[PDB]
Amino acid sequence: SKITINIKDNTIEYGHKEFVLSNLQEDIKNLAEIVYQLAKLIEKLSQYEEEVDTELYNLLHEYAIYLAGATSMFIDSENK
Amino acid sequence: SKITINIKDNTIEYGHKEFVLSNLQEDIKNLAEIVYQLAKLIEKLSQYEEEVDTELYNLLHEYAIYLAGATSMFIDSENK
Amino acid sequence: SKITINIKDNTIEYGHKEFVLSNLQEDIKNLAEIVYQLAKLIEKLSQYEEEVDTELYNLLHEYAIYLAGATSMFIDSENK
Amino acid sequence: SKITINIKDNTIEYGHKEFVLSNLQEDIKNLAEIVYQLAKLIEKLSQYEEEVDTELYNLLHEYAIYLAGATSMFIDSENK
Amino acid sequence: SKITINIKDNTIEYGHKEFVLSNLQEDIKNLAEIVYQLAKLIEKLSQYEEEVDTELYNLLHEYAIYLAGATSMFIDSENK
Amino acid sequence: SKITINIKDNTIEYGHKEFVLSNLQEDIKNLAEIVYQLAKLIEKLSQYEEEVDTELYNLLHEYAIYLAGATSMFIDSENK
Amino acid sequence: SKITINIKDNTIEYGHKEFVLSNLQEDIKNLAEIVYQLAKLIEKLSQYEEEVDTELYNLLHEYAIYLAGATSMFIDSENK
Amino acid sequence: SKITINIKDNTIEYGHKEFVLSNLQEDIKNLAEIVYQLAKLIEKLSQYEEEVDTELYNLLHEYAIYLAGATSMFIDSENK
Repeated sequence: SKITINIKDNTIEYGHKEFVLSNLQEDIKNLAEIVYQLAKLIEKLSQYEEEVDTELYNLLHEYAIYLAGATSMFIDSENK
Repeated sequence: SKITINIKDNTIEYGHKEFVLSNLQEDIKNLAEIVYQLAKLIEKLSQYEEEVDTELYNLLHEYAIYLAGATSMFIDSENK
Repeated sequence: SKITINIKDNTIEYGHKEFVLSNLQEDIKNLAEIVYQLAKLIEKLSQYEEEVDTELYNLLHEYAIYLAGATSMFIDSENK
Repeated sequence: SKITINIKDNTIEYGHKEFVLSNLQEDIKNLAEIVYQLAKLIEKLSQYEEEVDTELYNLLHEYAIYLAGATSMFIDSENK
Repeated sequence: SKITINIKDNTIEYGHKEFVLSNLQEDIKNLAEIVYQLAKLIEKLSQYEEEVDTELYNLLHEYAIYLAGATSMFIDSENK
Repeated sequence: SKITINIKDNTIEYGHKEFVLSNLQEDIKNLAEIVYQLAKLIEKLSQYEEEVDTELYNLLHEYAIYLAGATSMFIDSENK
Repeated sequence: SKITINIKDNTIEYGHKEFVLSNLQEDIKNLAEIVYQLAKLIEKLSQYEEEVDTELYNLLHEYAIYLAGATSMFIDSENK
Repeated sequence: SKITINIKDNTIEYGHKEFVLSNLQEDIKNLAEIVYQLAKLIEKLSQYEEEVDTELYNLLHEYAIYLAGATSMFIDSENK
């Protein structure tokens, strides 16, 4: 199986959405915080919800993709 | 530009490495923690290092990719 | 306007759902943490999303309702 | 039993008191933290006190009620 | 003005109450935690309550007295 | 046994030292933080030090006394 | 100026004292926390004390030396 | 075995690098936090990696050396 992340200039294209990066180092920081917050919320909710939101795991995947793309863009920038 | 993450059974293939998943929900939790820890270390080091390690951003990218793959695998599993 | 929370024994009834409490002291701490985490996640997502998913606002309110019901049970029990 | 929370504009009316919200995003975080802290304080005092002061249980419930009302205002506002 | 803390064996006598110490080093730890929790709650509540509970400041004083007595008892024990 | 804390105007006199209060509410906050920090340091050091510093327990006692005095002064002030 | 740290097997020798490590991964975390806590305590005491006790500065340096020695042992071991 | 740390004024000389301190109180706190974060990151990566990158162990030791030097400067200064 494949997962494909498309990158055009400063924009990530994935899952019928565009995600624009404006300040890469700060964006990377914020994206890492968001994925952590999502994972930790999922963990806490798992005590009560017999099935934790597909919504939260959808967001976690989406933001993980953005983090993966943003970090790639940064490394590309540094190598140039 | 494209980023491609290859998945075969429980293994993510990327950047000449294999990353094997063993318990998706636990691995997702651990991976989220790792990317957060990397990002926060990068932030703290930026106060003293004029160039923060390429090593740290390389690791952050790698683990972001694994998180993006693991979360995709989980969603696929739940839909099946 | 008016919000009504129904309590049958150790169960809260609200918004098409039923929520059972089993350890009030622990449940109150856990529910407060969940509400805090949801609120903070919405805040962080709002940096990037014009519209944060309605499901997150719904969860936030739901868990705050359970918390209000739990604290009611806690004081009634203490006075007994 | 039934708990009733009255909301007039940005004010919550409950238990002989009125509570005015002014920044929902911030107030929700702050109120959740207060509820958590009250619950934890009661827990810790219970190590030494046969009876923890009723005022603490009352405050706990009061602030949880304000939080439930605040989150209601938050979602209504978001849907608007 | 004077504040007088009476100590008899393992018991603190103050404010018409007796407070018994059973495990001094652990009690000191727990008492320090309680005074901190009280102070921090008072601080958080001060954002909303134009006058924060006399109750909370009463408890803070009481537990500060117990901490002061417990620490004295420990130092006395060590010197013997 | 007795412990006596002497208070003259804004000054606590104890153990051949004077401790001057400047802003009661702020000083109470700071003093609570200090006793907490001392207690938690003592706890962490206990893993490596067979006898944790008498110095640290001396400081903890001293600052507990100042907290007990400051809180008393605040209550007296509020009653006047 | 020169600082010398002597290491005999798993023991650090410095400033009239010997310090024995037993679990480098845990000891490094614990020592870093102790150093941070000492530094923060000195900071807080310096609000009220013209001179903070020399013992606290000594403990701070001592534990930082043990941490430097422990991290040396950690990398030597890893390379082996 | 012997570790040697050279200090010229406010500069630490070690392992082909120079490190300049500017605010000892803040630098000590920040360096302790960096050391703790590196140690915890190594711990977490060791869940998944047979060999954690040597660079992380090197950074950990480096920052611990700077922290040991910084604390030496702090007490020398205090005694002066």
